[PDB]
Amino acid sequence: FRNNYDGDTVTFSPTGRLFQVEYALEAIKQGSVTVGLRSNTHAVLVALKRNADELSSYQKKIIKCDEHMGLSLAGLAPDARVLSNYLRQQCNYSSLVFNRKLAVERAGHLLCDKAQKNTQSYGGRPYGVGLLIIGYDKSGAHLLEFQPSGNVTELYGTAIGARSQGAKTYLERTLDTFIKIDGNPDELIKAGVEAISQSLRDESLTVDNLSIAIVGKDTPFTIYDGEAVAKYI
Amino acid sequence: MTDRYSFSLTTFSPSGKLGQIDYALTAVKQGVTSLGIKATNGVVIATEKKSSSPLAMSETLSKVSLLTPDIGAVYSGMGPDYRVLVDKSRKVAHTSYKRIYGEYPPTKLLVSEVAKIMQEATQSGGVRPFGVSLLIAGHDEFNGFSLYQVDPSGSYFPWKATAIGKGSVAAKTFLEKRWNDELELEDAIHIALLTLKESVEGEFNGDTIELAIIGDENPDLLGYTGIPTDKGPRFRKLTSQEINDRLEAL
Amino acid sequence: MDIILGIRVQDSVILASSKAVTRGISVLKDSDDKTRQLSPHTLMSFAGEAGDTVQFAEYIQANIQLYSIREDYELSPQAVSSFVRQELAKSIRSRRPYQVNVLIGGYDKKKNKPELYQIDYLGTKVELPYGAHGYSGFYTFSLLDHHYRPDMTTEEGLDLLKLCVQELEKRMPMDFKGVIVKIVDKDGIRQVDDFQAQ
Amino acid sequence: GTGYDLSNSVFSPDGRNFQVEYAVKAVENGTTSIGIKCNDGVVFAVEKLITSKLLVPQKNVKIQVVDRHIGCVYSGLIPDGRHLVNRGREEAASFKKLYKTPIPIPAFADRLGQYVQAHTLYNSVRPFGVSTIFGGVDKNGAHLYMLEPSGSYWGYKGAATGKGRQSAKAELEKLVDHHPEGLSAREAVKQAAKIIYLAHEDNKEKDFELEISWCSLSETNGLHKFVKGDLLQEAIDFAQKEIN
Amino acid sequence: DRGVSTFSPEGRLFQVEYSLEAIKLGSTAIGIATKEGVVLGVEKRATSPLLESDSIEKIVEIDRHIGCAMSGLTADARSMIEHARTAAVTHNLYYDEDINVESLTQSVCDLALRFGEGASGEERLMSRPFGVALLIAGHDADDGYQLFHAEPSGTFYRYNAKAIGSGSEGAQAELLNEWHSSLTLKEAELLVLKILKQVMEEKLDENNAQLSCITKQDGFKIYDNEKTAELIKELKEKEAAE
Amino acid sequence: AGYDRHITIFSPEGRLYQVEYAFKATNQTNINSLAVRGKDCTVVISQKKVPDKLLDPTTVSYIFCISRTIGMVVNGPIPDARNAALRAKAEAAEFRYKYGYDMPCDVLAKRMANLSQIYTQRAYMRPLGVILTFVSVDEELGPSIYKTDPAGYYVGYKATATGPKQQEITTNLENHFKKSKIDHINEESWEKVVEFAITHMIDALGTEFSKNDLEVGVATKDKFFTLSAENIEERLVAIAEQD
Amino acid sequence: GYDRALSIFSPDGHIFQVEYALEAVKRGTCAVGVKGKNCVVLGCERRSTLKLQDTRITPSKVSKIDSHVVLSFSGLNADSRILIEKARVEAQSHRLTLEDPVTVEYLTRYVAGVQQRYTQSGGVRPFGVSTLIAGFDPRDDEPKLYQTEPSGIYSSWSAQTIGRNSKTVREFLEKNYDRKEPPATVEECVKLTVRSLLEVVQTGAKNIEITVVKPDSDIVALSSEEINQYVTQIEQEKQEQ
Amino acid sequence: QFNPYGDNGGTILGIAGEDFAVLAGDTRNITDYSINSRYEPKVFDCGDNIVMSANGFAADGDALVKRFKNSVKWYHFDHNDKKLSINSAARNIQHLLYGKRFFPYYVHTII
Amino acid sequence: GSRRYDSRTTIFSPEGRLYQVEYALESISHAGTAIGIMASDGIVLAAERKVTSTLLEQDTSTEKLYKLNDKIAVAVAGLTADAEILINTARIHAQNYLKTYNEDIPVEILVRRLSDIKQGYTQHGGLRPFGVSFIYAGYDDRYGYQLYTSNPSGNYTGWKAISVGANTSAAQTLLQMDYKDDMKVDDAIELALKTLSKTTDSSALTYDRLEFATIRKGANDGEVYQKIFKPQEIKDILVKTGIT
Repeated sequence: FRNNYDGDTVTFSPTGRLFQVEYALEAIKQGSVTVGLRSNTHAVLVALKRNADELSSYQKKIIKCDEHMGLSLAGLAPDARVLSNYLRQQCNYSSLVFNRKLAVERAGHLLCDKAQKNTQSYGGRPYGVGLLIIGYDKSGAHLLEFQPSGNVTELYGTAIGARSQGAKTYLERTLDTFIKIDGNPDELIKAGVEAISQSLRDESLTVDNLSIAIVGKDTPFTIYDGEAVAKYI
Repeated sequence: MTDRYSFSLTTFSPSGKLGQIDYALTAVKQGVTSLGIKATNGVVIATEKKSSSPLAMSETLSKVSLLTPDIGAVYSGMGPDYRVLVDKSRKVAHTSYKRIYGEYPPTKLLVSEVAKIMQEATQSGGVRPFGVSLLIAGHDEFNGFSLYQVDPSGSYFPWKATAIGKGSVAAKTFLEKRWNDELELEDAIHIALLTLKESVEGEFNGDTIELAIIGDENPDLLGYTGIPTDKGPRFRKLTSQEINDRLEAL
Repeated sequence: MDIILGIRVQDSVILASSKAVTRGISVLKDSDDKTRQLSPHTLMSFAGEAGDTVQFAEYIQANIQLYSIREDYELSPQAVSSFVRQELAKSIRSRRPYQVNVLIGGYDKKKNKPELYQIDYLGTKVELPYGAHGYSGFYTFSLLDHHYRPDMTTEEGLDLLKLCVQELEKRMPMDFKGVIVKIVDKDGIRQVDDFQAQ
Repeated sequence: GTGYDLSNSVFSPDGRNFQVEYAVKAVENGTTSIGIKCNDGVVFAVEKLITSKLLVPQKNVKIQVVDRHIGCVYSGLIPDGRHLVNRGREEAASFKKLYKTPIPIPAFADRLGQYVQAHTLYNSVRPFGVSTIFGGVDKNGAHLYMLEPSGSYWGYKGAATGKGRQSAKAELEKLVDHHPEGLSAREAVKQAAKIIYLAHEDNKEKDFELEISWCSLSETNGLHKFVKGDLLQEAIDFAQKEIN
Repeated sequence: DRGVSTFSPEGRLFQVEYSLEAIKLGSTAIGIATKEGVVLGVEKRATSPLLESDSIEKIVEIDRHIGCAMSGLTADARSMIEHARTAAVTHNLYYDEDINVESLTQSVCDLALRFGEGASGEERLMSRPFGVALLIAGHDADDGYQLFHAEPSGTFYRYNAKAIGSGSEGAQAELLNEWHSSLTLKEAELLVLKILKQVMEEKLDENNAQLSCITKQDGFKIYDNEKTAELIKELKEKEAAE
Repeated sequence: AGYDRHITIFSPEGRLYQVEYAFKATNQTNINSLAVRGKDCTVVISQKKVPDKLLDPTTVSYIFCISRTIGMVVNGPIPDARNAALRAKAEAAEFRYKYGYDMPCDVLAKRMANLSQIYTQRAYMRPLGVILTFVSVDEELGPSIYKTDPAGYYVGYKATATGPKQQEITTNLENHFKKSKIDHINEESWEKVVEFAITHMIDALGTEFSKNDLEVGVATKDKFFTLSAENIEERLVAIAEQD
Repeated sequence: GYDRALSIFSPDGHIFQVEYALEAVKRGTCAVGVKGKNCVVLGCERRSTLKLQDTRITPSKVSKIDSHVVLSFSGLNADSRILIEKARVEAQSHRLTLEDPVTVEYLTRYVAGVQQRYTQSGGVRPFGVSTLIAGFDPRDDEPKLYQTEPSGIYSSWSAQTIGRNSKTVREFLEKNYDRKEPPATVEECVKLTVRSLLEVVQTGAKNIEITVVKPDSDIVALSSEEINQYVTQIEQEKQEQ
Repeated sequence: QFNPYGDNGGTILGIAGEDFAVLAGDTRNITDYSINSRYEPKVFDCGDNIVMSANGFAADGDALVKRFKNSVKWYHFDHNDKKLSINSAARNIQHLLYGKRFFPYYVHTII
Repeated sequence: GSRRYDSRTTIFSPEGRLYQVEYALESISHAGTAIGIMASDGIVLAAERKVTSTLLEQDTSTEKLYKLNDKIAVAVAGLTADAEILINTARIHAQNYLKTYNEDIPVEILVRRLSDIKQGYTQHGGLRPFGVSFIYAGYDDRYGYQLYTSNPSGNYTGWKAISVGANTSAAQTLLQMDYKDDMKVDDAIELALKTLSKTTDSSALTYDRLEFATIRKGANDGEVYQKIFKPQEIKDILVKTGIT
């Protein structure tokens, strides 16, 4: 079975599956956990940075695409670079040509369409990275979840990566609570860090190990790492 | 999309054989028999019109084609491959020759051209060799009359007389007996008709047989007058009636 | 234009080329060698458009050298001049043609005879006992037509040139700062470092 | 022998194209969606599975519009659906640019048809993992269509695809019989909400979200519009009521 | 066969993983970053005594403030170095300044995944991944001394110390214990020279090993044999001293 | 080796399996059709089967209007048939533009045949699983029938049939002509030729037809058109009053 | 349009096509080069699978890239021609733009690059060739000797050999070549060369050719006799014991 | 025939103090003898404490300033939010201008 | 994808050999034998026509001896059609050289060029090699009479006498046995006929099965002349040399 139908994305299995894509999704789960949640005034990204050795750095998992949009990655870093760069351009085109900030919902459609082209053609490979995009546009705060299959979904909160299911349950529970943490960012960030620790096990989030990003009403997408996140550990 | 087949589909096997060309030759073997006979003053090429249904109109399908007014072709093997080869052959006669020297190419050169087209389908990327063998007959001022055979490999050779297809072996043998270097065109047509009879199972008449010649010039077939050096084509297809008249004297 | 002269005597070819390089109002250099050695027995002098002149010569040189190494052989002067003519004939119908005129002097080791070739930027080639480019011919051809002899010695030739160069220094409006002379014979190419007062 | 099912454009000994058939599986494995042609328009509806409470309700829209008068909904691999709509949009823009008039539904259907059929001609591409229901109003009437991964399509009185296509197809056949004079824009909307609710049984395990859109010469002016607010809720109830 | 950009059932790229295997077979290379500079050392590993050991170049200069060490199929690193030098020079031409060490690394890693037989994303013409890893080290005003590990995957990590090549797992373990935030350049040098000696098959001397460093003051420099020989001796002594 | 069955390369017997299997596909629709030539018209009948009740009967057809004068009926899957139709239409339009006169039926057939011959030789192109029957009243040749297949073959016919029960239809027609000794239905009106057509369709298939079981196309001087359910019913009624 | 990845990685981290390229080199006739104190010498053995040739024309093993640099190789002949042409062209280009002939290291790095490239480019197989490049940098007297292989890797040697039985002759050289005292003479250097070759040539007067390269484009190839004389004196050194 | 250039007048001035710098420009925009606007800003804050003005043909001036601003944005994206030093910005502007060496931005720019 | 059907005509065997080149050679070995013998005053080219018939027109035939130039000529062993492709490009290179330098192309330069072409089909392109081996017989004013040979791999070498095609081993031995440096064209002609005569797989060695050519420098002239023997000419010389 499978072995005869997982040689490349241009092949359907007898049951209608695309293994190469499923295998790509697997690289995500193997990636360090990252979380995303939003009230009505802000959207937050809390990502657990992973380190190779104890002599190594904790690889950056958050990329800024514009002044009102950014994302967290889980999986192949190179692919996140490619996709976030594609997003940076689309956000840029919208501003230059139409003097308009690109809608988060729209950025999602673009990523989905870019991902799909790499699942129907021979020679290409699907992207092996998952992304969580937060942003504040003309319709408020937004959080999107992007899957290499090309599926993008808007949520109030979520998590992807290893053990992500921990935080995802926490959020699905804390929902009615954080959804109302309007006007107070520090509270939303704390709820974000609480959710992310629900997927811990190995260690405990440290100063050079934690990474947080925020965007909202009167807050341009900004990245906080190290000392700047100490007051949350 | 985009032909991603840029590699040869015909390669060498450990024994040194080129499979696809061999197989193409096999396809030729199953083809209806066709033959050619060179006389002192002409050439005749003939074949059987194997109607694939009585509802079909055997005339709407010529197996014998004019390539230039002094050159004709016939084949054995895959008809559709032959048809596109004929289109290309007629065109190459113009683009690579008539548009350059203002005259039609001599038989050998045109044959040389066709052979090249076939040779390429033996080495180019993403294709299979042509599944046919052609017998090309013609005449040209400096070479007189000639007859050639062209194979799927792209090889070609001059013949006094020969046959390709189904009963080629038997036909070639019968031809070796009746052929001599003093034959007149009518003699060859007659021998051609005799030879073809052994290869035809069913009806044998001017409607189940296709036969053409390369002989004298046919001013009556030119379509105009006033240019002394233009005396008409040497290529002439025989009519059902002309065939039958000779089948009687068979 | 610059002076480009060539004389083919009994056993060698002599090439004389002006040393001045003028740019507008000033004479930037007075010691310019408007020549390149294509092979041990073939020399080429050139004149014409500012940058194309050297660019073309060095381009031709590189090609002949590459041929020499690939074949471990030296092309005949006739072969070398045909190659150069073809290059110019291509150039003439290209986007921006090389505006360069050349004299190719070489000693054919196989025929054991010197040869002089004149080729203009249009790719016009001809073989001559002596030739020039530009206005030079206008002043010197009547002298050469007179005193030239097929059996002249390299010494007689150098004297005939001196005569030519003097007529040029007398009647030509421009100061070309003298000429650099070179000889091509069975032994190669050498430069007459004493023509400033021969 | 075998292996006839490993390359997209290969004919099996029985004249089939297995990769196209495998694609169909992906379509059947998807959400159910439908199309109801009414007396002067068409209605589109689809099931949206609520994976979790975390999904913002009403946000992840699935029905897409082409030009200003065509609606498209599909089941199967979603991204493949968007890809096909993007093509349809270019296809439409191109037609209008040269001919001025917005593209006729039949012409549009063939555009999508030829394109999808194209992806079954080479082994360098994969067939589409979706079946699309689409249509709208034009110079002469409303038209409803369904396109399969083989590039095959036909005009329909009603159409369904996905998980609960049998339920839907059944309910649709009933309406066809019990209304030889033609349903109405208003009616088809509620009717459509019902068929979706019913066909949801083949997936009764997960909670869902209904989505409807329509294009009626009298209700929308021949322009494709989404059913929102009151009219939507009214149809939700009509279905919730008859689901018991 | 199977595409050169196929995913394994575990979600890994075959060609990239097999690439990492070839790198394990390469000569060891070690980098140590301190607040006084970054040290880079490599195992020459000649294959015959007739080979002139100094014609072995496994530590190259990217720019005056960046240098790097390679391990694996070293011939594959030539074009990477070329790209790196061009990137640094180009950046300077455009901005009249030094390229940040991280930026330079990111640029190199951008070539990494540009392989395949027709990957739908641009024009990645390169039949296979690079079979060599790189330790990129340098200094810049914003983040001071930095050490980076660039792999054929396209990802790159920053380390305080790192070892790549045949004896990397053992050598990394060593670095784990030996490294601390207040190491001095002198210490680091001795320390690199020491670990090289433990993993190297041969007996480390100034002809089969090479050191280099980069300091804000003098930039990237490769220690000539004489200078290294002394550091060797100084090491042998401090070791025999307990 | 065993791939000489996946792409169009020769098999050791000099065969092209993919072309053979493409022929297999031409019967996937289980539809039969036939064409006959009148004294000055050409008719083509084809079974029309609409299984689903949810289908819109008016949009289920296998007959196409290629040009003002050329009609084409297809035996095979609808997607491949539509592909062949779009192409033939474009080819017919272009021909008129370049040469100044309408593309003759036999020529368009040859052209389409050649295109098919190519999928037979180039590995990346699959053959189309269809058989095309072209009809018209050519201005030089008169009533014409030309049919092409996945092998790139094509020829003209006095009358022809295509589909699962092709053989029965054929022998039936063969018999009729052996009898009449002429190569056409000696009728001045196309309606009677259409009736002859449907009659023999019934004899050979041993089936009765309603008005929605058929599909009819007619070609005459300067025009090819397809009948409606009612034009057919009127035809069915006439054949009724004779049996 | 053919761009198949022929040179790729295998599970163990190997690139078989490059590895097999080497196997073709091992099959090539032996080649060796030793650098003296003021010269470099190249020796090549001559096969004898068929002997009735025309030595005048038949392509010789040592090729001049420029007037001061030569190249010999082991492996596929046809392949070596491609590399040699590209090198000769790059030599002229370098003179034309830098206004100075190439150093031996530069020319080596060039050929090596061309080889490396054919190891990771679609549609092409690696070169089944390994080379020895030697000469003197312009206006320099210090001898240079380098080696390149299918993988694209290169480096300099005091003495080196490639091809069949190169394993053997390398051993000879490793215990017969003193870096302390490199063959201080063109003669004692040419002898050390012939000696290493006799270890494998098995009496090959016509099966051993040697080219001597000295500073300033001074390159010359010995004749049968000149070489044959070296062998004779060598066979005596043995017998005289 | 079509002329791609125009002249919108205007005058700008830049003075560097010891620990400050100023860049001033009038706010009038013209075409021939007509006034297009009495207040159309011509000096812009481009971020990273850099002010710029491209005076001359307004369309080219706008394209340049817009291109440079975007250049600053990507500088941050590509170099870890590093601040663009004014000397670096200047070298950048040079490449922007010389990029159109054979169809120049008809403006005299100051930062 | 396509990768599936790619034979990969340009790869190395574990032993470091080129499969296709070896197999092409295997093909060549079944081809009519061709002999090339170089004398002091000329060169002789002889070849055995493979397969013939009573009807094969011989006067109009040419399958093994082709004129490339007025001074270069080749004898073919292998696929005729492939050979013609190469021959034509050969004839063009010759003329380009003549146009560029106004001198006939030196024999080796033309041979190295054709070989480089062949070598190409060996390293890139994914195409099968040419199944051809050539024996070049030419004359130029730098090396006088020359004799070369090139095969599918693209390697070429010079010879005094050499053979290609079937039974090369047998033929090479026979030549290596009776060849002498001081030979003369007439001696060479006879040696060639004897060799073929003893290596033929056919009954006897009749003229209708041979092709003969000689490049001599007719003493009464001072120039080089190629002569491709006519049927009768071969028949005659066959009698004199005592093969009758």
